[PDB]
Amino acid sequence: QLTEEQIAEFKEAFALFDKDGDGTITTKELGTVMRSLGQNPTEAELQDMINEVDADGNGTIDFPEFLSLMARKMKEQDSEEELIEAFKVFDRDGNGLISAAELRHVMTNLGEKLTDDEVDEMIREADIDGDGHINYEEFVRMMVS
Ligand SMILES: [Ca+2]
Ligand SMILES: [Ca+2]
Ligand SMILES: [Ca+2]
Ligand SMILES: [Ca+2]
Ligand SMILES: [Ca+2]
Repeated sequence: QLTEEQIAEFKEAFALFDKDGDGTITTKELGTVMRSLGQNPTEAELQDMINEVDADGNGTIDFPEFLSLMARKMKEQDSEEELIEAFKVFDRDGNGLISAAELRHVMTNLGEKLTDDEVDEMIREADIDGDGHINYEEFVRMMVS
């Protein structure tokens, strides 16, 4: 599951939030960290964040709860990573929109020599805002479906 070095790294991350070293992260402590990073959530917002991680409902996050998170977040991060990178490759000019011309060039590079009407159908299927291009959200929604 985890090496001793992985555990030590995630103990150091936990310690950032567990200000007082009691083995738990409270809403106040999460707020202190958030504030240090430029965001000033309310108590209600902090409670929602704790509730999302607090598997036993005792009101605080312990080390085991924080390991189970962080392994959920990191996997989400690695998926994300990928869809991203792909996307930036299809988006040949980097403007945040995959055009029909871009999609055609990268499909040819993937071995598929497509017509304009084939690529336009691919975009129409995925296009939500109707601009005839694919943005990242459209791209993700179509990949994960
Ligand atoms: Ca604490
Ligand atoms: Ca707020
Ligand atoms: Ca708990
Ligand atoms: Ca583009
Ligand atoms: Ca679009």
